[PDB]
Amino acid sequence: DKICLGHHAVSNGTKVNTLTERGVEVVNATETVERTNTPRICSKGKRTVDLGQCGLLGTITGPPQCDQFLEFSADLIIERREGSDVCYPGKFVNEEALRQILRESGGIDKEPMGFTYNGIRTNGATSACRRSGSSFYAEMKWLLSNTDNAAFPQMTKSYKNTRESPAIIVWGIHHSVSTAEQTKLYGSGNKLVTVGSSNYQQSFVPSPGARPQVNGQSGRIDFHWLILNPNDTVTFSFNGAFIAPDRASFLRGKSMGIQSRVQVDANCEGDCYHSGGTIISNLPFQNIDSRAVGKCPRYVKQRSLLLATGMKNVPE
Amino acid sequence: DKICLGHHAVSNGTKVNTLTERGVEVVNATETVERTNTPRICSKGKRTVDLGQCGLLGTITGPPQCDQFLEFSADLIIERREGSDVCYPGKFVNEEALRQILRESGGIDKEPMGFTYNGIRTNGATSACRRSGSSFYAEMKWLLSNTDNAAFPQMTKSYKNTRESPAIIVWGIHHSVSTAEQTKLYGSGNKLVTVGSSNYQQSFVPSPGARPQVNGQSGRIDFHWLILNPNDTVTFSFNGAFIAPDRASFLRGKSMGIQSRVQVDANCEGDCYHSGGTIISNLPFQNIDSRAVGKCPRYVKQRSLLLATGMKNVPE
Amino acid sequence: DKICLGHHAVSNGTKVNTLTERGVEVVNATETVERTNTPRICSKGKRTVDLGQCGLLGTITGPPQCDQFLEFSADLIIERREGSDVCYPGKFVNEEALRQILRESGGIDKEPMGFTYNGIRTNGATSACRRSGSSFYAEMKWLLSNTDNAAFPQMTKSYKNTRESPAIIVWGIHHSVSTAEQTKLYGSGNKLVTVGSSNYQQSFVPSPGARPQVNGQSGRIDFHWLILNPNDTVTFSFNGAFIAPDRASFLRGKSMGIQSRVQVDANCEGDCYHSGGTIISNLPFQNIDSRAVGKCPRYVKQRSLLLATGMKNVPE
Amino acid sequence: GIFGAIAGFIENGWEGLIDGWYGFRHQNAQGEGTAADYKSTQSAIDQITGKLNRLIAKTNQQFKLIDNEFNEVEKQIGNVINWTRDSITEVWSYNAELLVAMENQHTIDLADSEMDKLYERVKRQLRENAEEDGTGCFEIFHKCDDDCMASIRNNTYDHRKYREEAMQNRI
Amino acid sequence: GIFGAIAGFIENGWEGLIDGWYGFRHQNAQGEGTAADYKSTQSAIDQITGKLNRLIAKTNQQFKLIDNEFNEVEKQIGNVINWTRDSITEVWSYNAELLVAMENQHTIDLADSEMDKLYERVKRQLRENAEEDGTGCFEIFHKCDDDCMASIRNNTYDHRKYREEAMQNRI
Amino acid sequence: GIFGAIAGFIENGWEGLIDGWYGFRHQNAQGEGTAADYKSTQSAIDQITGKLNRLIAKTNQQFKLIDNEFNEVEKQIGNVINWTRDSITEVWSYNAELLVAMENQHTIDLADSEMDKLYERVKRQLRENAEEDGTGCFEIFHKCDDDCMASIRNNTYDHRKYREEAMQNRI
Ligand SMILES: *[C@@H]1O[C@H](CO)[C@@H](O)[C@H](O)[C@H]1NC(C)=O
Ligand SMILES: *[C@@H]1O[C@H](CO)[C@@H](O)[C@H](O)[C@H]1NC(C)=O
Ligand SMILES: *[C@@H]1O[C@H](CO)[C@@H](O)[C@H](O)[C@H]1NC(C)=O
Ligand SMILES: *[C@@H]1O[C@H](CO)[C@@H](O)[C@H](O)[C@H]1NC(C)=O
Ligand SMILES: *[C@@H]1O[C@H](CO)[C@@H](O)[C@H](O)[C@H]1NC(C)=O
Ligand SMILES: *[C@@H]1O[C@H](CO)[C@@H](O)[C@H](O)[C@H]1NC(C)=O
Ligand SMILES: *[C@@H]1O[C@H](CO)[C@@H](O)[C@H](O)[C@H]1NC(C)=O
Ligand SMILES: *[C@@H]1O[C@H](CO)[C@@H](O)[C@H](O)[C@H]1NC(C)=O
Repeated sequence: DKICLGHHAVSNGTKVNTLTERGVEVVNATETVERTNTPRICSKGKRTVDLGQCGLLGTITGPPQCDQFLEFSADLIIERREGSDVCYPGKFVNEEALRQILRESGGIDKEPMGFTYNGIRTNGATSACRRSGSSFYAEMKWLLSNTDNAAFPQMTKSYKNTRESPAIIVWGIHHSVSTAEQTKLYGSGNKLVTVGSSNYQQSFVPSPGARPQVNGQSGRIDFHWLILNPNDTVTFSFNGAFIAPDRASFLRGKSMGIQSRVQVDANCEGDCYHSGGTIISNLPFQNIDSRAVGKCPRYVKQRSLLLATGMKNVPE
Repeated sequence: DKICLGHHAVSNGTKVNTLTERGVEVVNATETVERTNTPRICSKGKRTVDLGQCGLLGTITGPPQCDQFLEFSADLIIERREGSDVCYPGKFVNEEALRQILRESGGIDKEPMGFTYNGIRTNGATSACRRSGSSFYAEMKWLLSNTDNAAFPQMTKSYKNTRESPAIIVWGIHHSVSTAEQTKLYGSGNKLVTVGSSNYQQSFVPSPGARPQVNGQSGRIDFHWLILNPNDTVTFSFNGAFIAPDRASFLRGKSMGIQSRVQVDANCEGDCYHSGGTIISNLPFQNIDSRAVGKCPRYVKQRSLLLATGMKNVPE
Repeated sequence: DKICLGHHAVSNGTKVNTLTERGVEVVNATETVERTNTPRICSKGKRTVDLGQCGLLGTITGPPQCDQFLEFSADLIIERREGSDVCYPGKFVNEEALRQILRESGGIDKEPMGFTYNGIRTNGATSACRRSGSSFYAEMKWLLSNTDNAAFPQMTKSYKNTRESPAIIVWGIHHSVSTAEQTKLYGSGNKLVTVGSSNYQQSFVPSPGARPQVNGQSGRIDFHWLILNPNDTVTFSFNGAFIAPDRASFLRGKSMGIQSRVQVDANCEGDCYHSGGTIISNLPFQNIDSRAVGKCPRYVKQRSLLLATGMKNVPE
Repeated sequence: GIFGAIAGFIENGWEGLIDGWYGFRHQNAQGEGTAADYKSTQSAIDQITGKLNRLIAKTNQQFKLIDNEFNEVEKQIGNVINWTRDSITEVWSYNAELLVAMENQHTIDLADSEMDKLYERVKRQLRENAEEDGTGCFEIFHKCDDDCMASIRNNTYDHRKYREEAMQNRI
Repeated sequence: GIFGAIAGFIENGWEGLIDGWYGFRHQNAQGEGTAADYKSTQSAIDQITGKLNRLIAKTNQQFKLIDNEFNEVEKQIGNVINWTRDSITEVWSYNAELLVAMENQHTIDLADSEMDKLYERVKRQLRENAEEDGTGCFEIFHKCDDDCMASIRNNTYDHRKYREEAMQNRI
Repeated sequence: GIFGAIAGFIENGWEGLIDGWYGFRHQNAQGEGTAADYKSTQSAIDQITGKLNRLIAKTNQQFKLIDNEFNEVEKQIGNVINWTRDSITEVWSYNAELLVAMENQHTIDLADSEMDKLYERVKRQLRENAEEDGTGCFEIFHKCDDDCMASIRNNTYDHRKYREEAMQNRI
């Protein structure tokens, strides 16, 4: 008569790695690295704005793509490859800083600066910016000389920011296809746009010249911007070739901005996003996308790392 | 008769965390994360310079705030919120690189460049920069045309760096409120300032225009700088709108620069600084300020992490 | 009668560190941090290009040093202190970005842009750039006015990238010693060079002025560049002070670029390089050079960390 | 490994046992049988459970874009971002594989520990009314029935009762 | 945990004992008393002391400002700096919380280890002149007076002295 | 340390033994001699060998220049690069020094474990035909010749053959 002690085992162990050996059979194991993507922007419970064809920076200038996004409000902003910041061709100076501000802004709220204008025209359109026919950036104003070749009376305009939040001010500079048509639009002569607001001083001159056509247009508008802090003034000193800000934009709160190519889906909750979807997982690590943003498991190189949840499996 | 073995215990254990359990009672523990700030710049034993109202970059140009700091020498440089780099309003181009150079310089030592001048004025003051009435940047020279509207004779001046250490050269560019008074100060015409060393080339043009008043002044000086290396020349070709360097600055050694809002205290020694004081601690980690500089415990998110220094506490 | 159990030991243990004590004697240990440099560029089995006196950026413009490197092809590119990007003195704007592109390019392959020219000369040489007497950048064109003071007919030229890979476009801007000799070279007047692709808009004006002599020359050319993506055009509108691209450069593949002061050696294989040689080692860490590149052991501060490969050494 | 029990002096384990991790197999008058020790099984499982709650855990620290997949950022800052991200990836890949190996060493050796604690808890019940067979059973040198067996398995067994019987059964 | 002693076969410990960590309680002719084993206590403390000198330690690597609390730096480089600092903070918070848990596991189980080393250290002195009680004392089956007690506590005790006596007292 | 054997109850070891790590020294009729236990030696070495293959290993992650030793990069981005590189250097110096200390603790205590496993494999063969001397030998209370010795060393030894013989030698 005797009594034996023992431990359980199985016919099918899972192999794991240790400090001293590779591929040891243990009874049961569980995976530590997430490999399963879910190919949608799992947006349940969140105020979501999908910009589609509007580019993020269009929200402040107002090209036709962005007419319903001029005063959006969101917890989650989604950028699309098809989006475009622009109707008349051009680009933003210091552009990715502005995007990073806007992505986390929780949306923007516009306020007029109410600039009035004596002695020029205020209303230049273009076929690139089509609404009812030939139009222009909604939040800005193509400031022209009265009549063809007429003088551009050297002007100044100021805007103080009344509000308790900082403001995004943006203006434009027009680069005409030629020195000839720089003259037809804003008269002759060296044309200097200068800009300063207390803790910021800078200045601009157009550069007319030939560039290849984009949206049927060989000219360019480059946009500039500055953050005007509460109770500070900005003065716009200029003599033409100046696209002028109609409205200043203010930030609403906090948000999360992402770039994606998959569909929004309000049936699932997630907080870790990448461009091919959402990483839904309790696991500490992931091997799906190193540029995943939000609240994410850590990206690691390994596709798998099994963590033992049972004893060594020793069969006969 | 028998003999029993046992181990000590207590009525009041400290709870700690392990790889397998949260909150196990152990006999004694000690904390691993520092939470106690000490709200002073504990500066014992160190050559300290508190700049107060002088801005770090003022030490190079010489606004009245910085008159007693033009040739300082220190192990520890302290920057204050009330400090200002400037008397006539303006700014430094590429300014935070210069600050980072100056913070670790162990102080500066000035040397004249002895520029002499034929055919202009040398001595423009202003009500913004007040010593005995209207003055100007101590280390610089407001270079004017002889009389109102007179020509600015297009000049050149060179300075070679005799010394065996590299030099900080700085010049200015004046942006007059209007094109009219750009003319009253430095005559008519396009105003071109260009500057080059042998391994550095760049160039500058003023931009007159209206900007809002700061220290009663609607004009601006922006300053530029380059590090001239031993045995090379820098040449200043210019025709007006030029604030000129009287003296070149040289670096003394090594220092530690911080930004703070608390008081100096020579009664305590420390090496880990932040803006609200000093972190004095042997502990490996701290939860006080993630931007603490010097020689610091590592910042972690957790406010507490107790490390066991005794056995399991098992009472009855 | 009895039986004893025991374990081996030795007269000379190796001291190691543990979680609980410093310097416990163990039987045998092995080193974990690599200290041994090998002072050669271990290049066995790799297509190597040692640029010697040619600077990496010279491969795009073509100064005499770089005549044998205008179309190189490599797995490993080696940069030398004696290298120089330049014959007529000057700079690349945004220069280290271009270097980082070229270092990993696996070499470049040139293609003509075949620009033709009506109404100017095409062929300015100089004493700084000596081949058989006065020459110039091989890949570029000193575009001059017909005769001294003659007009520079304001021109435009375009190049489209036919090809399936992106192209490196490069142009120059000449800064004449004086406005006087700016006129002798390209006639009088404001000189506006403007440049835009579709995905890029920018513009340039020369800045004549005095700077100290380098290679007997007081003038400067600064070079600019843009990446032209497949099936897009770049247009060059200009009226003088313009160094023009003869050929566009294309990237071949992948490479590894390093900077070094030691000799190539095809007798040894390595993948971890620094400027004083090659780190050949299986060890996980190294204490040789924190800026080692390639596939390297991790740099650590400690000079030594011994890992026990045996039991406690207990002698008598 | 390390505590000598599993894959040690108790060569191979029991595909038979399905109610727990550790157990008793007896051979007495009535025959062979098996039954699982819930108390050591629970001490193992809940230690393993502790590990899983520590690692199947959530960062609440948010990271944002500093990069751009559609309009690439300027290449110098682009290369610093990629250089930094790659360095951080190296750290976490190292941490992850070291974490999993470290806890696997501890898990395996923690299960091995929990049975040597089981072995030597009964070797202590049966005083010297038994000896160790060597391969992890106990030679009971006296008679023990299905009620005397569950006497051991639930930690009631008195050894003084059968001390008499056993001392001369062993000679 | 892991070596079976503390919170194992030695149920609960002694708020009484205060000259050390581990100790002997005897009940003999004259009665009860306790006294602490300095040598096992010292090896515990001195191991714990090693850990503290390794961790209560100062980096001599200096870090400087790349940032600015008064005049914010330009926002692109600002966001890269914050992104980098946040990533490093995640590493050190992970390292710290794992370091403390890892060394806490080792501290607790090293203290349990130092008692099983104590236990099976006298069981080796008392040869076969005692047996296991089960709950961490030794039933001495012969006489031991207050000088025979300090005989064990200071590792002099000869067992052949009372071997004669004990062998038949156990029958 | 921690399993009580090396630098414990077997104080000091044998510069003599050179064919292995662990071994038997006997003193019987024919005299003294020594011989090395190949299985425990192999189980130690091969575990240490596992550690070395895990650490003497190559990253395949390539890093490039973001810096410049000949023409220094602009000073702000220069300072961010150096700030970042210094921070990661701190991480790897910490990881390295903790890795080596952690594996040294485990290596040392792994060798000590492999001997307590050796001790108590023999104490279980020799059943009741010997006792523990206290300092790591077995007093064999019966006669054992050079064939009785290699009987133990090869795990053949039956104890019932000398059970009769030991039981009357021990009184
Ligand atoms: C295997 O492990 C996982 C995690 O511990 C658990 O969810 C699952 O139920 C386990 N299965 C068994 C049979 O133990
Ligand atoms: C702004 O200006 C008004 C003065 O009319 C004042 O009431 C307010 O406190 C100022 N400060 C801020 C931060 O708005
Ligand atoms: C508790 O631990 C700390 C740090 O190890 C020590 O200074 C203190 O003396 C300890 N107290 C006791 C009672 O052990
Ligand atoms: C600098 O200039 C002088 C020339 O007279 C010379 O003595 C010195 O060696 C030069 N070189 C350096 C590195 O200072
Ligand atoms: C480029 O243009 C040609 C048009 O002739 C077209 O065939 C080709 O697919 C385009 N795309 C690329 C990537 O070359
Ligand atoms: C940085 O890495 C991404 C992928 O993570 C790659 O697409 C990108 O091209 C890299 N940066 C540059 C400048 O190429
Ligand atoms: C970076 O973090 C600090 C606080 O740590 C914050 O004040 C600052 O605004 C952040 N940077 C930006 C660009 O917002
Ligand atoms: C950055 O570190 C490198 C190498 O450690 C050093 O040579 C360089 O001087 C440092 N940065 C600056 C701006 O000097």
